[PDB]
Amino acid sequence: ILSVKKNPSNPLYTQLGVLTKGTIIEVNVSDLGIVTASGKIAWGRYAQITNNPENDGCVNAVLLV
Amino acid sequence: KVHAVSRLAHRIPGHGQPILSCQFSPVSSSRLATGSGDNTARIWDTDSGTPKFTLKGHTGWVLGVSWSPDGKYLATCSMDTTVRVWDPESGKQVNQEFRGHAKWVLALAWQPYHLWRDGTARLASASKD
Amino acid sequence: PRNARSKRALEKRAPKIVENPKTCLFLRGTTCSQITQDAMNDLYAMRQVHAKRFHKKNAIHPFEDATSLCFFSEKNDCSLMVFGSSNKKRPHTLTFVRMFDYKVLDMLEFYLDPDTYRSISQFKTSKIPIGMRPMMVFAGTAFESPVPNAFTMAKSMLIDFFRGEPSDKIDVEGLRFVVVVTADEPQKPILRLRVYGIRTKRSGTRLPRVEVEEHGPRMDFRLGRMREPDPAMLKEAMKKAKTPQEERTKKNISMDLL
Amino acid sequence: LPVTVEKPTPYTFDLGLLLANDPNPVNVPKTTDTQVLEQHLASVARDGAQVLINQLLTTTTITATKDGVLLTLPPPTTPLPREKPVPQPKPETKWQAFARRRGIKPKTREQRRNLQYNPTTGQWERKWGYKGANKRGETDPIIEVSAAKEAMRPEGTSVRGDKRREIRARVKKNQKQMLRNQRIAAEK
Amino acid sequence: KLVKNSAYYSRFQTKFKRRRQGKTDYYARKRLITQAKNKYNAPKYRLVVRFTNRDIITQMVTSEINGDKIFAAAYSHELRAYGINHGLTNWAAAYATGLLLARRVLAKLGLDGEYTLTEAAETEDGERRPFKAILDVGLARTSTGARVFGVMKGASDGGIFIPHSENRFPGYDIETEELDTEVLKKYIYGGHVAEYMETLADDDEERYKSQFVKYIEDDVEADSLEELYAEAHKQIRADPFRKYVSDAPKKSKEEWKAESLKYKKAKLSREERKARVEAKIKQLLA
Amino acid sequence: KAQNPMRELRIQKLVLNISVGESGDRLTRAAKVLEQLSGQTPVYSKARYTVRQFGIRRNEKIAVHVTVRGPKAEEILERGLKVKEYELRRRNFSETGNFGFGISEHIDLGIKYDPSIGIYGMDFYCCMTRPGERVAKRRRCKSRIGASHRITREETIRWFKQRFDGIVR
RNA sequence: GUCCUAAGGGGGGCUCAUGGAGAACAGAAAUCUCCAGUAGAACAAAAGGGUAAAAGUCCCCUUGAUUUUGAUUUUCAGUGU
RNA sequence: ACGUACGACCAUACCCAGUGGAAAGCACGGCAUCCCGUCCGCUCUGCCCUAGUUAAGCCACUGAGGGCCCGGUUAGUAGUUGGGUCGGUGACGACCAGCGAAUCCCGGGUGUUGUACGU
Repeated sequence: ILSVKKNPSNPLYTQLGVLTKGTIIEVNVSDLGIVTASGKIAWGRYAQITNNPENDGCVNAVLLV
Repeated sequence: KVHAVSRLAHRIPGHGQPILSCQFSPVSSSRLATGSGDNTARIWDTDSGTPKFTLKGHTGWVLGVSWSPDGKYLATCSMDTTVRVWDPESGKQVNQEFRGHAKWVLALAWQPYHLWRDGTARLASASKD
Repeated sequence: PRNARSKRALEKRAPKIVENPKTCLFLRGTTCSQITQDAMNDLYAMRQVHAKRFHKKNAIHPFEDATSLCFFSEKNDCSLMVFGSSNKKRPHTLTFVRMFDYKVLDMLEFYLDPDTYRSISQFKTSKIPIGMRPMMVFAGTAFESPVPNAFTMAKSMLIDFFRGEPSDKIDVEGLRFVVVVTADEPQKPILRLRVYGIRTKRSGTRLPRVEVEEHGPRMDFRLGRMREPDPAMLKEAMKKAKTPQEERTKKNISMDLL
Repeated sequence: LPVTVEKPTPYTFDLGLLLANDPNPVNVPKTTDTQVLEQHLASVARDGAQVLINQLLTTTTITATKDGVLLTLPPPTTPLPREKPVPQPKPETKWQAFARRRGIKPKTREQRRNLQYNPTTGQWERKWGYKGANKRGETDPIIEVSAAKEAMRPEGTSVRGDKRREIRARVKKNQKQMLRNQRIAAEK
Repeated sequence: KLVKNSAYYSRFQTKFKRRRQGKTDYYARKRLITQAKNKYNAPKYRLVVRFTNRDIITQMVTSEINGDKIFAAAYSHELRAYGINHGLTNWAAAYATGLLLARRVLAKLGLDGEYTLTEAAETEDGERRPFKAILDVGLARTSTGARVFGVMKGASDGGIFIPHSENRFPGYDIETEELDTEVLKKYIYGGHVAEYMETLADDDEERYKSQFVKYIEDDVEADSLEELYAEAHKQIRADPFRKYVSDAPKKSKEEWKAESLKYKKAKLSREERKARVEAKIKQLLA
Repeated sequence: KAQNPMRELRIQKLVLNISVGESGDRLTRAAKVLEQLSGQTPVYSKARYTVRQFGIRRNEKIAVHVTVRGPKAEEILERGLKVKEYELRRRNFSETGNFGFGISEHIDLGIKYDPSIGIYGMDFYCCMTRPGERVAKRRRCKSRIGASHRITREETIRWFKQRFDGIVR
């Protein structure tokens, strides 16, 4: 995880970095091997958390592509 | 000296499925052969970036294209357990398809030109069987 | 500025940390000879991309009053001016005017020799491409006076004229023309302006052998009247601003290579 | 032919401006022959161009890119006057001085966005501007009207222009404050 | 009242000479030559494409302060040395002329004693860079299927790096955002002309004969045009500097000077003008 | 040099105009009338200014016109001259060599009357030219037509009299 | 008191005010045509040289209403991603 | 020298009219299947270069009326700064200098030119 972009409930929760469902996070995508049209390597993208991490013990997210 | 390629020369569409094999003609870079998953091979004129021929007859993905060393034949091997030979100057199949492989034909290798005998060429096809 | 285009023009004219390349306005007085106009045309042809041209006759004597010059500079956003004039006392005169904040910073008169003057069209050579800045050579002992004088101001003015657009990189194919100004310390000394095209030949080493061929124009100048800057205005104009990409060095703090 | 010139005093350079300074005197011959004068001047130009080319090809970083062969140039060191004074911070407005005194922080760019979620419609809408939330109900088919407000309402006016009236009053007050700040800053 | 008075004539400001002639868009020319993304002091080349009634003119141009410089030039009437004698303004001739200009540029540069600073300062890890030029269409309309883009396609296939997109070639579909390479190949080899000849010979035989009278006279069938243009492209790539001699009269330059001075009309002298003025005054008095 | 084939007069264009002065159904029906008179969709013109005396408004669609070229223009002008009995006035011809006339009813052109459409008149204006008018109309190298190539009022009157066997009074 | 897929940006086509001569109603003033028209119109500013194949005016595309990154500039930060 | 394509100076080149133009080239021209765009194949775009024509465009020459552009004269004069330097208490009247016009008048002119390919 690179950062926390937007927690939908509260900007204070965004500032505190809370990982709940629907939160937009920034992820390091160096492992996925994404090259832009100009040949540059994209290594940071946005993903949305799709689960309830406080209940699950883990963070599940889906890339916003 | 060969100079490094630095930019796009041409982008030619026409294949309806992913391109699985490609090979230049041994005579020059003017002729290119590609073989795709739309059960066709295609000859391209690379001077103008245009299609030249479409080779049809396979009922599976054309896994391999291979020019003859003298450049007078093109062999295609496909997922339909067959190998076909084509005349690259007319786009027509030479004689009939080659039958006898039970599973997918994966690779082709022409006999070298200086080893040809009995007035014919020989072609090795390696298959999944 | 209700219009977005006028807002863009105002922002272009606004003071900046990294300044725009200077624009030169070429204008003439009520009496201006054909030799002076040809000299002005040659200078404009050398500086086409960042110049504007006036075509009317202006009743301006710059060393008496420069209110119209300040008005023209404010209207056209031109900080360099070339003023052409002619007289019985001064037969062919080019007045270089450099301004600061739409007010006259300094002024210098050049007296052109008519007999030795040759235009660019009088040389049968391949000319400089439009917008290409040339290299520069200043030669002689007249440009190292310990006290600022007319030749020092002439060197500064000619640098501001042939400066062009600054760039951190240059193509090696863009070094084909050189501008040479020669002047010696001493009845008046002659400031000579020449332009040459550059040819390179193999010499058996890594460095090439340079050869020059005359490009034009051919100009002989005598320095005349001078208007020196106010010291406070000079300090304001010679102040240098730091870009945001120039880090202010902190004690014991640095950046590693990663 | 040599590629190095030898002079009693070495050249100085400013490679940001592609400038070579020659301290040595130009011994122009005291002749009336334009031709000998011209190959003397051309020889001086030849030495200057040669030493400039040598300095540029030996003391700068050379990089071969798709654009061409480029020389990394230093920033210019010859002192030249500016055309306009160095920009200075603007005088503080009344709001700016008040906010500095009271410790009021600037709002974040996410905080000041012209977007909000209307839950009644379940839609994203602009707070101000075209079809903004500050003009809500001015195009609705039905508006409830208070009897006292419609009794106190002047003749000719409608309830459909009240929000535009309030917006015009707010804009007028803000514009008056801005003009006062501009006049004070111009006085300073 | 008279609008065209002395005050109007004194106040009048003329346009540029080529603007008055209607030949040059100076608004476009300023951005074509005096505008650059980088400030590397590098020279810039433009491929000028122009069309007349009977010819196609392609030039490779740099801009200097005393006037433009033609690095190389190819004309569609030079395709007669390669075997094309009809349709010297059509799309296939445009493609062939662009290809000829590209091969001439590359052969003049040697990409098919004095030496340059690029060779003087070439690094070990340095590859050959393509020749770069930008298209200059002038006043022509840049619609889809225009022949200026055929000239550009011919030059880019010949080897000149010209920045361009493909949405102005024939066969491009706006809705699907795709290029029909079959239609593009047909237009390159002149098959639109061939289908016109077939359709005209089927429908309107008299119009067919009148329009393609030279084709039938020289026995250029519609089914041979693709082979003719392919052979022309191969011969252009083989020999880009083949000499062509026209059927026009041939004299030397001095002979043409004499021929033109035989028909030039001399300016009247001051003495002759004064004599004519005196004769007019005498005629007015009489 | 007056017998040069490139000086031969011909009809450049014919413009049919209907100025009803009112927007809506009347303009729509006049536009339909022009449509099946010519064979192409007409042009609706907007008012330049607001005139309270004429009851018109700025940017209000008040008139309709069609430009017709070629043999269609020739035959439509022939029908108009048949309506006007091949007779024109000397004031109808302009100094530049063009002419025109007007009709009050459009049934007599050869259009069957329809009760839902109604009555409409129109203005015919025929603009003449010689070959070489492209010199002033092309984009590249746009120039002026020469004075000897310009068309005069006597020339177009003579052309009308010779061509249609008409009378100019 | 009304109306608008907002303004802006890029590209392309076109040339304006006015005058003369013509065209049923139409008559100083409605629309159409030609010619002449250095801008005398429009749009910005307050030229002592703003802009004419445009900076004017109509079409096409975007309209996503204030993007991302920064070890750098200035200010702030008891909530220092 | 002439023509064409890109140009440079941007009226000595502009406004109006008349006469002429070998060669080639420009051009007017011819035709609307395809690409493309219009109320209208007018323009734009595509196809022919055959056929007609120099009538116009273009080029050259001439002509008025304007305009415009060079050079001299005005004239180192008006005007303006300096007790600057002599008188005048002073202001100022000369003188000395520094800068420095324009009107009028006279004479001449109405395009030069780069690169490439051709006639």
